[PDB]
This record gives sequence, structure tokens and C-alpha cells, in this order.
Amino acid sequence: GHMVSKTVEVAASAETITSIVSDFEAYPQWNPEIKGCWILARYNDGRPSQLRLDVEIQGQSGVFITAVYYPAENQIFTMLQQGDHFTKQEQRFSIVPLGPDSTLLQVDLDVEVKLPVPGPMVKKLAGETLEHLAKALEGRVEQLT
Amino acid sequence: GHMVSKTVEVAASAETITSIVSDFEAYPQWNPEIKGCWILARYNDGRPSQLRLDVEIQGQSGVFITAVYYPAENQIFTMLQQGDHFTKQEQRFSIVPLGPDSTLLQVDLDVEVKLPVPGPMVKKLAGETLEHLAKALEGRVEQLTQ
Repeated sequence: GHMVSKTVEVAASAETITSIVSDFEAYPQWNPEIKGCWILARYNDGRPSQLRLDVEIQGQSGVFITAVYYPAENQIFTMLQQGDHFTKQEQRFSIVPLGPDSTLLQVDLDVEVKLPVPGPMVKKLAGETLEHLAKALEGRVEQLT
Repeated sequence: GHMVSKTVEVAASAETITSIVSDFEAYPQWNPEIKGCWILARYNDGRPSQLRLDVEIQGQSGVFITAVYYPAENQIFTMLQQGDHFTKQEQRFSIVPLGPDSTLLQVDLDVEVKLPVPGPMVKKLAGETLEHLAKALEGRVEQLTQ
């Protein structure tokens, strides 16, 4: 079980969506499956380079220690360093402008689990995570608009 | 949250104690309340520079992210960067050889808790943690010695 992807159109500008995806410590305010987030380290330009995320994995609480990379202007790439449940979690956000106030958010999620869970079930659970993330982001956009 | 200290004489060489204390990922094997420990980053010489420590108490999990320093050749100094319940946790291990086969372990622990727990109560709990580690290290030494 491995890479799943989700594209969703959001009713906000590309810079607003990039700001939401980049405001990691505000994740618990609008994402139900992230209960806490702490910036552990920052690059020399101040951008967060390492995070702690308190997450809910199928209802279990879990802790992720994650590295953050910035491939391009409207792109964010996170890489799990050590976490509960998963041996690998690589997530790429790509923010593609549509119109002045509309944006395509494209999310790739790349996971490997510690327990020998069957392939289709891993991709189903990762797809559900992206489905919920998109709905949570929609709510955050409406709250700020 | 004033600093608490513990000195214990251990019946093992300095190289044995240094190896036990430095083997961070083996901590769960001899500490019952530590469920996991992972090296997150290393210095350029390979020595770990950052750790994740998972503790469990009454089935309740806690996670600590700590930086590791080597201030002197016989010293290991850890500084909590972010953890549950604590705003500060600075712990220093100093390993000094005594006789041909025993060594002195010096541990200082300086903690701050998030809740407004009174100072004297924090230091009492920190002192209990050090006894607790000292007894656990004693067991690990006996388990690892001939």
C-alpha cells in the first residue's frame, strides 16, 4: 500500500491557501485529526524545519516528528522522521492558482506502516486521511472568508 | 524546580557505564516506564544530537524531544526541546573512574513543569526519578557484567 493523491478546489487565493498549509501551529484550530503541533526547529530564514504533531490515527492518539522542506514558492513537502504507526509518511502540498480567489490544492501522501497491513487497506486509510484533510481545509477557508 | 543531584558508586568500569548511558535506543530494555527511544539526528561524528523519548505511566503516554550535548569527554548533557508536562528538563551525566573496576556516576537534573506545581514538590519528584534511574542502572550493570 502506498502513494495516494487528492486534488480539491478551494475558494481562496493561492497565497491564502499556502499561508494556511504553512501555519503548522494553527493546524489544531481547524484540523480535527491534528490535536497539537509544535515547531521544533527553524531554518536560517525562520521557516519551520521540524515539527511535532499530535495526531489521531483511526482514533488512536499518535505523535509524529516531521521534517519540513520547501521545494518551490507554492509547495510544501513534509517527511516523517519518527512516528507512531508509520515507518514512512511523505506528504507534498502543491498550491496551483486557478482564478484570483480560487485555488487547486494537490496533495500527495506517501506512507508505509509498521504492522504488515495489506496494501489496499493502507491506501484506503491514507485516502480517507486526504478526504478529511480536504474537508477540514474547506471549513478553514470559509471561516477566514 | 531547583536542581537535584545524585551520586552513586557503580560496580562497573567507566567504559561500561559510558556505553550504557550513551546507548539511548537501548533505554527501554532496562527502564520499565520508557517504551521507546529513537535517535533523530547526529553530529558530524555520528554521536546522537537529538532524541525522541516515549514514556508511559499508568498507560498514559508522554513524548519528549531532547537535544544531546557532549560538553566534556566524560559528560553527557541533555536539554528538553519540547515535551509533555515539562517546559525545561536539563540532565547531566558525569562518569569518573574510581578504582580498577568501579566508577562514580554524577547526575544533575534541573526541571520545570508546565502546571504551577510548587518548587519543593517538583524537586521531590525529580529526586525520586533519579533514585529510580540509579536503581535501574544498577540492574542494567548487573545484567551486563560477567
